[PDB]
Amino acid sequence: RTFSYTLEDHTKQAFGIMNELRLSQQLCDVTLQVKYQDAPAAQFMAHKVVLASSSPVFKAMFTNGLREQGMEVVSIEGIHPKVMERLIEFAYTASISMGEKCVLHVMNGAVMYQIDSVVRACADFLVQQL
Repeated sequence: RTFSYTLEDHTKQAFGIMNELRLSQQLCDVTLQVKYQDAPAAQFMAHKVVLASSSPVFKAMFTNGLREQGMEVVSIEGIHPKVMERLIEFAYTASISMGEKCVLHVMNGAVMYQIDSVVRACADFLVQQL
């Protein structure tokens, strides 16, 4: 006779640890350098495999069948640092939070990164405001 087991909380617990490693800057292999209009420059370190798991655009950007030695710097354009921050957090935690009046900027960043679940959620909000 065979024998299976599934831990239902596993992926949640594991993303908990991945987020701690991001915040401690351990095992990170990408730095996103975000410059937007005249807002001050910001950097966010991350794990390519986690970004790729949440965004088809990151996935295509990092999958070039001939990956670098370690730490890639990526220049990002036309998205505000706070918006990037919240999308990175979403990728690592499955949750996003914003004031009523950032929701459009967030949707703008989410479309650009093809993070479809948050595009949908923000679209729902905006329509309810009518």
